[PDB]
Amino acid sequence: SGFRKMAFPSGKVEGCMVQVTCGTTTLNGLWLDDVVYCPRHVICTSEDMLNPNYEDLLIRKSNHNFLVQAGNVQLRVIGHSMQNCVLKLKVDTANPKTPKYKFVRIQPGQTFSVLACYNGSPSGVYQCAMRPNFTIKGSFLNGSCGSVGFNIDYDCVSFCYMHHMELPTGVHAGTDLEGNFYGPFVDRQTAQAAGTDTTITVNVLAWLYAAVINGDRWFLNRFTTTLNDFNLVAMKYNYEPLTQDHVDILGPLSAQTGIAVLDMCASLKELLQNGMNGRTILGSALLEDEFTPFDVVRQCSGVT
Amino acid sequence: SGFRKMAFPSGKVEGCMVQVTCGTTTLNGLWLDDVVYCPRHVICTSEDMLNPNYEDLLIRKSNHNFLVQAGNVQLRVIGHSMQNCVLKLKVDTANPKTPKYKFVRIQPGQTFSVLACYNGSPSGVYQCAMRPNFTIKGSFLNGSCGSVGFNIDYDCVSFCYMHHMELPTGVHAGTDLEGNFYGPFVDRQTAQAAGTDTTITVNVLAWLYAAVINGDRWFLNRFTTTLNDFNLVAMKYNYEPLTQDHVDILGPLSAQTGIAVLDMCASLKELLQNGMNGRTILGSALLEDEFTPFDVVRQCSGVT
Ligand SMILES: Cc1ccncc1NC(=O)[C@@H]1CCOc2ccc(Cl)cc21
Ligand SMILES: Cc1ccncc1NC(=O)[C@@H]1CCOc2ccc(Cl)cc21
Repeated sequence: SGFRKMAFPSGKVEGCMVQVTCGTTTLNGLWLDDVVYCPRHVICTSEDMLNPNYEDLLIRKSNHNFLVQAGNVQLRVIGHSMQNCVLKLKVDTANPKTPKYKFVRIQPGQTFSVLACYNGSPSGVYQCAMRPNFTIKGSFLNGSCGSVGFNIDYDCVSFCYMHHMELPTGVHAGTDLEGNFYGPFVDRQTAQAAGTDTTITVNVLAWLYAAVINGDRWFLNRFTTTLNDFNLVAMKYNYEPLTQDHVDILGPLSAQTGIAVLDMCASLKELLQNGMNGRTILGSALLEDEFTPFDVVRQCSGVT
Repeated sequence: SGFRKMAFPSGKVEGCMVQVTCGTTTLNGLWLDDVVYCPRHVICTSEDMLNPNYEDLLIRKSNHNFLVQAGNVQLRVIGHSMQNCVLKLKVDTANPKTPKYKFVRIQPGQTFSVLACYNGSPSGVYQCAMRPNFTIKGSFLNGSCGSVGFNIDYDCVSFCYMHHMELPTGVHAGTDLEGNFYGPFVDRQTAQAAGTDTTITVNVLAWLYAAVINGDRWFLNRFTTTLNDFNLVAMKYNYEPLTQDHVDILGPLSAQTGIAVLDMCASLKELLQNGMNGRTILGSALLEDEFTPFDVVRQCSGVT
């Protein structure tokens, strides 16, 4: 019992973190096999960031200009290439701590752990969701660029995020490990619209199931709803419309608790329309949307 | 910018986790140097737990009855001893992944990371506080016993908690690494009073400073208070009385923000008396007490 915003154990990712320096700029890199991946803005000065021509800036750099370090290990750079907004620095040594890994592009609404790093050193780990508007609400300061997001299935680390930027609004933006930004963002110092965000309905419902499993049940009611009725309420409250695919993903939680998905939707509808009335659910005074139905199943069953 | 419930990177602790089996019972152990530490109830059956005589139960066990495994590594047990509620199994091999470590007894109100484990395998990591009543509100299922809590300062892991039990109320209880329970708890299947808990005032104030640092300022007001006046409000709302030692620990945050500690106390007083009025602070709709002033300084400065 108990339900926490749990992150994946970060050890396999800690063994991949390196410091990458180019000129006056230092950030984090991810060393997998004989390649170090890092944000391409490592080649920029603060002045360059207003409107960088990355192709031109990278042409003035050679392999020896990229200093890659992992504590007492200095890596020898034998190749460099830019792929979208990431640099791939080929090194002469394969990382002996390379875990089994994959590079994945996660969907909005999915969750992942972030290993926040500074100067190639891990500072902390936290769980977060990729918002529907493709931003993340992380905890990042200058120097955290290159810190990565990931998920772990058994012995395989699926890297899904690399940190690049903080928007003027304080929210965060980054790329997949092929350097493609999530969202409309560009890697330049310009004000950029994140766009309207919404609450991840399927995740709030998964978290309400987690609440019932762990004993928080005060929000259960004698009502039911339909997908159409619930979606009129979701519209009013800036929630993502619920689809049958979402209902389908909630199947295991509905089966375990015996609470029909649309019955749980009626509870969510009443909480949206009336608020919490000064009460809490799983230690929260708001409707939590950073737990996917898969996260709930995993945490409630103790998967390792 | 951004502020998250961040846990320490768990890698150094993952390398210490082992599975300990004794008879029909399997739980987690912590392998440091040539000793494996685990809850002494590993020697009990479910029937034994109603009123176990641990000394008698342990007398029926020999070194070869404790099966210690770390994946493909089976450890050879050459000694066993009980220290309070923990067993210390001497093994013939020192853990090659032993980090620099210390065993510490944390104070109530302090925070730490928990690496939740099952069958010797890490499942997740989360940050939590030791409640003033010496319980923790974790996320633990059967088999998570032996999972540990810790803090990290540079390269040293200070182990402060080992998980033992879930109270009938769903909250958790455990020991320091010398096997002394935090709180009045005993390791037996009996209903046990946790006692009145309180909110960690100094931590809520530290978190209000973190909010101001990250741009959430709506709660700042034109008021001030005294320690005496604030403590009358703290009493009414089941908050820990604020002392000059607490004010002293908030000094760095007061200096950084320019907001006097008693001025921040007046903001906390108004939030206690009026609530949040449907607003949020750092993504929370309640007053968060799981961040110490040290946690705020560390996260806001990116310490690794
Ligand atoms: C300061 C900070 C904090 C948290 N995360 C990231 C940062 N850093 C940035 O955003 C840097 C500095 C500012 O200008 C830009 C512009 C574009 C890009 Cl891709 C990077 C950056
Ligand atoms: C089931 C569970 C869940 C989470 N954390 C822990 C547990 N396990 C327990 O509490 C076990 C089983 C029940 O009886 C007792 C009694 C005393 C002690 Cl020390 C241990 C236990």
